[PDB]
Amino acid sequence: HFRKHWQRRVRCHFDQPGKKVTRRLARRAKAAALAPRPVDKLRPIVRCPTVKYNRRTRLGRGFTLEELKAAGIPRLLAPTIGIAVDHRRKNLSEESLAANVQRLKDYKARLILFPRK
Amino acid sequence: SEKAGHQTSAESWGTGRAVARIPRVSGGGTHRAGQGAFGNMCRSGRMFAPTKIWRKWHVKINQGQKRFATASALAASAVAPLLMARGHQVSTVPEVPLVVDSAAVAGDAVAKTAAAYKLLKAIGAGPDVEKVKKSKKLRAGKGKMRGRRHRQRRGPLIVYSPEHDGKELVKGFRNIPGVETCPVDALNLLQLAPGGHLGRFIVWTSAAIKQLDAVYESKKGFFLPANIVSQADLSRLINSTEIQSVLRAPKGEARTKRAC
Amino acid sequence: MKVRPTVSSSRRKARKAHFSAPSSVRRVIMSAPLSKELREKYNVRSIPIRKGDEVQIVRGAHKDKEGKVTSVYRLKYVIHVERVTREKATGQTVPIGIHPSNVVITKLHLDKDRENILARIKAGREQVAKAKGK
Amino acid sequence: RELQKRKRRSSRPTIRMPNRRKKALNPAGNNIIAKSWNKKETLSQNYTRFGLVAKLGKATGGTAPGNKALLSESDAVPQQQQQENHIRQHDLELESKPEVLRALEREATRPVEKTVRHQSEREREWLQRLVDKHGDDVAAMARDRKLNPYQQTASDIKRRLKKAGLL
RNA sequence: AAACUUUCAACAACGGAUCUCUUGGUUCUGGCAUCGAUGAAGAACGCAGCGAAAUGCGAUAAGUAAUGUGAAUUGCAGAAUUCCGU
RNA sequence: CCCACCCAUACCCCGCCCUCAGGGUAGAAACGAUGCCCUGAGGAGUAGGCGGCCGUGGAGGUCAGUGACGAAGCCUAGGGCGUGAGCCCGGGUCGAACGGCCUCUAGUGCAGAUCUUGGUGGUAGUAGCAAAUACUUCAAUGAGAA
RNA sequence: GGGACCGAGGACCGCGCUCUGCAAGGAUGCUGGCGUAAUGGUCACCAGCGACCCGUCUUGAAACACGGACCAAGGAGUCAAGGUUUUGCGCGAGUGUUUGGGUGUAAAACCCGCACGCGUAAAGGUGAGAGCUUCGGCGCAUCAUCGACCGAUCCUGAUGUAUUCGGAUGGAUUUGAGUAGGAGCGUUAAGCCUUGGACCCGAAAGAUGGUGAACUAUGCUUGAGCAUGGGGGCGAAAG
RNA sequence: UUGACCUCGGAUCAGGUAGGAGGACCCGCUGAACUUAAGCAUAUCAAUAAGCGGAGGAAAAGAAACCAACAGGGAUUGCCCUAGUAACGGCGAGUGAAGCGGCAACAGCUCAAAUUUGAAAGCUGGCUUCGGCCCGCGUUGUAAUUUGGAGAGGAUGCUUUGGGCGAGGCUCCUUCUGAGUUCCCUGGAACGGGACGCCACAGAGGGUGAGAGCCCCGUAUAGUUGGAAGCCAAGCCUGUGUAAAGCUCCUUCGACGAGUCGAGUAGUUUGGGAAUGCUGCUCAAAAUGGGAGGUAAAUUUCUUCUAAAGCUAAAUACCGGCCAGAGACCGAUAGCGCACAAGUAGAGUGAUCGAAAGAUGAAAAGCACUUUGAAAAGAGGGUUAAAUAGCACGUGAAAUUGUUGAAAGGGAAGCGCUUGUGACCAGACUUGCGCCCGGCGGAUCAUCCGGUGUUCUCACCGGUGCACUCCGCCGGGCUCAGGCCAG
Repeated sequence: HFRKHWQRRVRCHFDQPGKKVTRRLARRAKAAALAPRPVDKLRPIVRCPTVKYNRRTRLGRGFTLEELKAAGIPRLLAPTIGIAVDHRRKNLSEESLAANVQRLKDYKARLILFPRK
Repeated sequence: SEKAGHQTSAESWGTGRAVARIPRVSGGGTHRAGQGAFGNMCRSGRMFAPTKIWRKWHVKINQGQKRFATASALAASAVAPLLMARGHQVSTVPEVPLVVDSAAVAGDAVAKTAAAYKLLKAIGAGPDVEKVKKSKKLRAGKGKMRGRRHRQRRGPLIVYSPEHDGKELVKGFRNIPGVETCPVDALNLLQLAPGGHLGRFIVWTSAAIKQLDAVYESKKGFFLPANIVSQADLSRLINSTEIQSVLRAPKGEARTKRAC
Repeated sequence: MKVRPTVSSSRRKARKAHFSAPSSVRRVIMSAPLSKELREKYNVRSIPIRKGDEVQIVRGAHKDKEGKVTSVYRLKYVIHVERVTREKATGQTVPIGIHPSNVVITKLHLDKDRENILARIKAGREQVAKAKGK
Repeated sequence: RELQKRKRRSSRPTIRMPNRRKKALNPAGNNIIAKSWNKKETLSQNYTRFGLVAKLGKATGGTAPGNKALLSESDAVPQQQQQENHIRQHDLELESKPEVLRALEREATRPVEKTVRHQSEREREWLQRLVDKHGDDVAAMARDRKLNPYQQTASDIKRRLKKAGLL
């Protein structure tokens, strides 16, 4: 499959050790700004779509509105305390709901909050 | 450069004139004009098969084979003949694994470089740190012009425990020529077998010998390999009472007398 | 060995910088050790040379020859010393070049900036000795 | 290329750019994290000392040993077991350890300032005029039109009276 | 017998190979984001005692102001110009 | 028809080299079992196939390697080693670095390509004084001064 | 009896004989000569015999054709991706750390969380046969011969059937890359194949975008253009 | 007659802006041939190169008219895998995705559709005593409120605030911070060799008259002096208006983008005739609407999103810009065309084409002075360690050439084998051991003494002596073994 000019469009990766240093420095640079906070926001536990991966389970994008209200976290506060929020996702079953309001309840137990001023 | 030898406007003179059909540059007012171009035969041309970035520079080696090779280099370092076959002046140390007390290396005790020198002389590493100092020699060849100006030997490799000794010992040994420092969790084959030759002189510490069982247990996907030979002394296999009792009588001698 | 990334271990960049240096940083390169008496009094090891410095040549074919600096030629990294000269073919006596690293300064040419140089080296040398001692 | 050869031959000096970064790598200030952050240990190593979590996702690789940073029902209700329609909207009513974590807990639990808002001077005059006519009858005060131009319910007036100390 | 030609050796030429060198190139990686009608990039004309197939500068013309350093520049002429000093 | 003589890389005996084959070699050998010893047979060669070995640039280890009391290079009607590619030494020159071994690596080995670039010949002090340019000298055109 | 060429091996061991030692599994004894030269090397020259162009490329033939003035330096099967065969190596029904994360003495080394690629998974007789043996016999791998089971289609046509559906049982003179007690994954090295400039040099063409298109007269059209492609000029080829 | 409003113009009126460069990477437009298919036209080449337009430090994309058929996922982008699979194919050449999954990075929003109508609450300019005054825009709509997994309005009760200074800290530049020029030898010169030291969080690198950790610059580490601009910020002054904000509840409401979908047709393009997408032409929509899927399952049952308006960091690219660090790279016919006067010199009408050329010495000490004579030249003499290093300059190969010496030859000779002669060069076994006698001296001798180290029975020193023993040395005597070639 070398019918076209593959010479002009070949990309090597000698920056693979150098990009890893930059990526680890970006995580250190981010943690200097958000010094007591974790680097990454909290994400929900969701089930993979297809029949091939139904039995597996991964992290989603953000918590549903019903999950936040059941846990006791107000919607407009959640992005400001490290909880990602997805308005598109729906619950559609009690098993998806109960797994995530356990996760948010477990987040609140391990969370320490500091007053505003 | 991908454009080396291609920055010319040369056309062949064809079958007309009595010249070799090699592309010759146009123009008529310069010494360049009329000269051959665009060929490996030609001065200021392009070389055959120009070197490319996408040559295979790095080699993938299986992790099991890397840990096998590290296990063999560690075992060869516990053998006293293999130390002196590797060029180490090892005739003064009183035990060939040479485990030093961690209380003599832990913390600020070796953090000064003068104190690190005194410890090596006491335990018997003195001839080895003097061997590398006296072997300072300019490099034979054109690598001098490329940042590689001197060649010296290798000295003892100090192996320590970062959990129980700290990293202050690294700074004390850093200036002493030849001697190298390596944690017990991150052993390196390029340091254990320099040049592919086995038998590095290693100055262990007492905290590292305790950890050596643990670090080789924690390696997942790998176990200490079983040898295909249990008794590697072949003279014991052959000159044993059990083997020699069953043999046939010798059919001849080592030298055979000429019959006719 | 070198640690800081701004430092370069290139022979090419070092040789370019030495031989294409400005005269301000040629002055620091063109520096000489002080005598044993001057070391034990100013607590200073090495200062750059200026014109008025009485000096003593301790390396080369003109060893153990003492004199005053006549010229600090920074373009060829040369100092000139009184009565250290050779004759041309014509008989005209020309100064002989000694590098500043081949001489030891016996007497300084002291002005206000020179005492400030000597104070700053003594302040740093005293500070680290105190920091190492206690 | 042809630009770079001009600067090699020119007498103009090279302009050496200092090694600057858009984002600082190490935290600074007088707070708890900045006064206990080690310059030479990683993010995971520093948060392990603090007792805090750095990454909330799942592990993308093997971590070093010692790291703690990268981590009766009548109606059939799947939420009854996880219990403990209006909620507080601005804060969260919440319930051997490292020194940094114990120091941060003293910052969280530290008592705060109330900073009570006050009624404006004309607002007190509007309310005092209402007491001076109707006394404590909140129904007539809401139903009054001259002294209550912006027509407010008795429930709003009663709250403003109780704040101003006029019952 | 001279000469002429050939081979070899010593010495002397021609030529610039070989060895050594390298303020050059090539390739990789990293930090950063900045030309122009407030006249850019480029093209000329000029400015130094002897100067270019250089470099700097613009009638304030191998430069002025300001800050720092602290005693030069240098191929030759030449400067009562500056050394406890804006 | 008879007798005697001459010589092939052929045949016979001997020596030596190599290949192949058979045998021996451990309570180890009077030599790296990848060693050593004994015996036999065989030896042409294009395309082609396989094995070993020599040499060049650079990299890791090593020789406690060589070197301004002279490294590398080069020259040489000298002493050697190898079947060979090659390797060592002497004499002269010269003036700053270089080599042996085990591995690694490659822009790695030339008599040709009407090969490339450079340098230099015969033709030949010949054909020639045509173009081309080198130096000297001479004319004019326009200015001067003695 | 006369002569020539040769002396391999290196304690003893054997076969023997004419047995106090021999000519019997390979040369010792005695005498002489040798450092102002024993014995070699290089160059030059004479002499006897032999041969007297190299690389390519054809031929029954090179006595064909091509290349060669000389010397120095340069100069041509390489590197990627993908197949395949064999050797070495690790692990093994599994194997592959290196997209990425952690860590570091910082492009090295060391560590691995979930996936993913490929693969595996979703016991018969007889006779030979290496090896062993209580000498009675066991019998690897592999081959051959008859069996066993899975699927297929055919006919035979059970309990049954929704009453028009069924395939059970019995056989095939059939099939498969069928099963019958795994062998693969990763890597290093070598050879071959495909595609890239593809061992090095060498067409005529085609396309894209630009630069130039000298002079003369006349006529036509809307200062410019067109034409007489006219009149002159350049090149070609016939020794 | 006057004065509006609209529309179109003038002005060397005031305030602004665009052009050009660069273009490695980025976004559009336009668009070719050779080649392959051993011929060639569909196809490939290639949605490439050339041409045109437009940006930035990134750009572009981007918060579903999405993927899916699930127990569901949930903006965009990039890596691995999917996978040389699906799909389309003169079914030849070949071309060639995507969803799922593991990662990297993560961030959400602004309008139009409403009546502020109990008060255009908004904004550009000008004059300004900087404090607040005028003109104009604008109702053909500028603020606030809202943007469909929403919202509005009431009611009810809890929960939230706003400005200004600002010590100090981070980033980056700067100042200073270790130790031999100790003795001897070679050398023109120690930076080499030998002896004795010292520093080392510094034995990276460069210079210095030859290989320098300690002669010089630097290098390592924490500090330390001064400064620049951004950002953060302990605290400290003030706040305020019946001002704004979030949730709850509901006998009240809830507006969502048109010459756009779509139908036919032509061109283009894609793996993709629900056209895969786009564009042109003709016609031209809807509101329990529209789009894309799923399904033989018995009728289009169900599933999932809302198009025709807009913004937005990060993970990604990078032959260019400002710098910086590197290398199993090249080493002056190499490496960029250019290590140096290099896009220079030179050529062409022009577009364009485009070279050759590095090295004295440690230091010019770059040859004074005498004497030839017309010269880029000699002979003396001098500098230098060296001038057979003299700006023709490190070393200085071969082709080729001259002089001197030997020998040969007359269309010879050259190469192979074998002697001979001459010239030059070399120089054979490196040439030793063993006994006896006398003397001298040390020991490993002495059951001598003392000490040290050790592997704990072996070594080494110091002092004693010559009864024995053994080594040497000196002076005599004797014997043996010796390399090669002949007979």
